[PDB]
Amino acid sequence: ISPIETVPVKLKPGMDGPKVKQWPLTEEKIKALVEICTEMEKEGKISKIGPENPYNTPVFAIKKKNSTRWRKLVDFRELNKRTQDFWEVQLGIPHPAGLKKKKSVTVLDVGDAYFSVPLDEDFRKYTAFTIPSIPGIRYQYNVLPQGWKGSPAIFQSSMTKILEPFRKQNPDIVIYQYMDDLYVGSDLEIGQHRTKIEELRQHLLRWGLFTPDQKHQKEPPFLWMGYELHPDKWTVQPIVLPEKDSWTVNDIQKLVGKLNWASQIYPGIKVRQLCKLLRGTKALTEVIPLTEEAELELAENREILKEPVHGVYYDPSKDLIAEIQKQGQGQWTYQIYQEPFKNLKTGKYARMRGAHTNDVKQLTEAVQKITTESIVIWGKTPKFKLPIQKETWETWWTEYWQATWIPEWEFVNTPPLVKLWYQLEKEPIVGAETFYVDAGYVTNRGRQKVVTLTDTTNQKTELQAIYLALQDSGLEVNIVTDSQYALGIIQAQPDQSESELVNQIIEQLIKKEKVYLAWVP
Amino acid sequence: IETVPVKLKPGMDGPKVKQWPLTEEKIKALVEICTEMEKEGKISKIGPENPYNTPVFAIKKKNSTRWRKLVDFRELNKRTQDFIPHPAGLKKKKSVTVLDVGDAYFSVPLDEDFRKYTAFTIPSINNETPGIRYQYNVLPQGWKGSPAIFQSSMTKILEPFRKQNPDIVIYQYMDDLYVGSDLEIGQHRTKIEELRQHLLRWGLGYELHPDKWTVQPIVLPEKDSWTVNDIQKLVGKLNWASQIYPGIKVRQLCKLLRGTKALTEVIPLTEEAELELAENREILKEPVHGVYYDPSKDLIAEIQKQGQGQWTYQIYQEPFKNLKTGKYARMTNDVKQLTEAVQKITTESIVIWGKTPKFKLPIQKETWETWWTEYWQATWIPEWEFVNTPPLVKLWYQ
Ligand SMILES: CCN1c2cc([N+](=O)[O-])ccc2N(C)C(=O)c2cccnc21
Repeated sequence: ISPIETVPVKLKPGMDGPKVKQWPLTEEKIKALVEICTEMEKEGKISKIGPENPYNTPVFAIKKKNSTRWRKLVDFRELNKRTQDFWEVQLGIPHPAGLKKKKSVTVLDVGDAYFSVPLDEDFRKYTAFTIPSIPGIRYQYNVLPQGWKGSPAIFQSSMTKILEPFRKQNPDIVIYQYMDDLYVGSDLEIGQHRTKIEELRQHLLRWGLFTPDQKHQKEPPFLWMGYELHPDKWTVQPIVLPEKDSWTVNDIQKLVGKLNWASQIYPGIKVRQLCKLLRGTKALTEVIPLTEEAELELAENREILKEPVHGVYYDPSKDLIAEIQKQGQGQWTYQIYQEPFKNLKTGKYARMRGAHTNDVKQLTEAVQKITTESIVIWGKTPKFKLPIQKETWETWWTEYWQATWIPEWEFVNTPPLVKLWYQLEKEPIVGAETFYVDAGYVTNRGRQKVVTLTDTTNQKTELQAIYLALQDSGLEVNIVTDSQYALGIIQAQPDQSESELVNQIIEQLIKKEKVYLAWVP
Repeated sequence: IETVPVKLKPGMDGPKVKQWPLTEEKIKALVEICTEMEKEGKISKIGPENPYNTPVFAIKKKNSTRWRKLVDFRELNKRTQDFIPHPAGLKKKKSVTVLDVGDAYFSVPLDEDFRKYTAFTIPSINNETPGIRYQYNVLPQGWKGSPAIFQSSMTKILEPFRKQNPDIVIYQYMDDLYVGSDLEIGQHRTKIEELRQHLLRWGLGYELHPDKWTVQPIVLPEKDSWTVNDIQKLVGKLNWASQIYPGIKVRQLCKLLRGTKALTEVIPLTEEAELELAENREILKEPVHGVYYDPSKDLIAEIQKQGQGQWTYQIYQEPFKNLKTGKYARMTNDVKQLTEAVQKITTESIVIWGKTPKFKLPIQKETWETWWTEYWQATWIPEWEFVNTPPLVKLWYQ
């Protein structure tokens, strides 16, 4: 129990409290439960209730994982169902890169402090339970019930209110909340740090929060959500690549996942070949033999993961610099650093938005993802360094129907540079043969070739015709068509696509001296 | 004083909108701003028992080193109960000026039982901090209920002026106050300044010229010699416009297109074709008759990027039945230009029909969501959806 302002809890509209019948238990268990329950009443955590209370919730005895002694548990599922929605917040994890370098960090196990935080007086009645007689004993909660809906949220807020004062008079410290842990950091000298920690430890104790003695406390580096947190550096926890002979489908997936996790700091991590192994997988238990390329990719990845790389923390004093590189068709590696080539984070981008695209547009999209990412982790946009020329950008920019914008960036000469492989003529070509395509074409010079497909779809036919036109024409061609679809696609100046046909057309376009696409009804 | 009771629409519940991430600078502003507001009893911090949420933003004032909080009460407004018509004369006025009277709402308290619905949150960087939660105690700026409730109070404040200067037209829309007149600019600005002092008497920038607003008609290429290609485009453009103006005929022109001629070949127009074109121009010379505004219908707005800082918009309710069409030039980058364009259009829709239009923006969401606040300066936020502009429609405008 703690002297904190109780948070008002209420049931969801028109609902009654839980009236779930306690499901009978063993006498031995009943004995155990009575012992734990009485212990709690003594501590004011729970108090007996009279027959006035009609609400009931199932309780049962379980033994702690690896040990021989009883543990009390209450299935608050139904009450949870009946409990009002709480602002449970976002399920967003704070990426390490946004943390600042601290000369000292200490983590405090704030697990049972939960029970210290009180429960709404008028709500307590709903948390009623009963330990049956082998003169019954009916109880109710006086604090936050473990496993209850509003426990986390209410606890978090209450915690913030308790810390707020301390934070105020100790702005040199940094207390960050996160579940049953309280991460505390500062640039204070070790000795003084231990003191602040004690000042905070007891600051909690004043409000009633039970905390761990510095002696029995966790030491750095902290294994926090896939990461490894040192006060001055971080990285992903020990990622070990299995040295198997036979690789299960499921295995390949697990592998790929791990690999991606590493990509956020380990540059050069590639999974393309591994992904390929999944094509046509009939069972999670099926075994797929690695291709020489996959062997190379796994080996190469394995090597990269053999030298404990470490990400830098954030320094509000230094600017965020983001750099982007084309790793492969559609794959773009990027890394955000503050000090010359010593990143806080790195990553890849492959998000293909649309069935047909071009590097420039894809680069743009990559830039946006990053910009978003930077604002999330650091609340500010990073100055970009891009493998594209202001000219190339401006060209595609001004001519594309969609509005777009790229935050402050500078060109960097680090091939491969992103470019535009072909540009359609703005006006018809004089002296160029004219192709009237609809599957066949007819030209002003009499030339006509018409054939019949076999699998094509209405829209596929239209492009086939333009492809034909391109295929039989000279370096400069005037192509007229009625398909706004094909037209639009080709007008989008795509350099890559999912449809082999489009890519072939793109190839042709790349080889032409001048191409002018025209549309008619 | 007396908190007029306000409820949500039957069955509907408070909003639970996700807060879009914000730049540190923006946050610090919202922190500062909300802080002074808390001190002043305007807003209060809320507990976790309030599961509601509405996004908040920090914009920049027009020519002033100050930020103005902007709460996106859109969803809430759409869930708030229903509750000044519209001076048709306003759109005819020579000069209108917009004032932000939003600050007035802060004198009136919001119905205690409704307050929890105005729950907003100052986001934290990298989800490190739970976030700052607040809820309004007074009538919130941007809420549709605020103007209605403050209507009585407002009207009282508006007549020593309205009846003392019947030559002035004052229309309220959300936190804004449209003041139009026909006094030569010199006098107009003075009358505006005076209204301000008059308002200050009770404890309470943008300038337009609606009379100069004109509808951009569909145009056709006027050229010396016509090529096969030109004629193709002429025909194609006409074929589109024929759906609006059915009196358009292409017949004679298509005749000139008979045969797989070279695209660059110059085709002389037969007199019948010349005349047909002549007629088509005349038909297009004015907006299609019958375009009548319907209050019970949503006002839709589509914009198209014409490049080099040029933009084309059309305000309509029923497809092709455009109530208005206009153009826009830079006054910059696509997003900025877009935001300015959007705002302008909205402002117009307000002056005209007294309503905000729903936009169909030619941009990516993540792009817009990220930069729109960087250039926004209005007190309201129009509804918007993101689409992919068909290459044809662009070629058919300007
Ligand atoms: C005390 C801050 N702390 C830290 C903060 C945090 N957060 O804000 O979400 C999450 C984890 C975390 N941990 C565990 C740290 O060890 C840490 C390391 C360096 C700086 N601040 C660190």
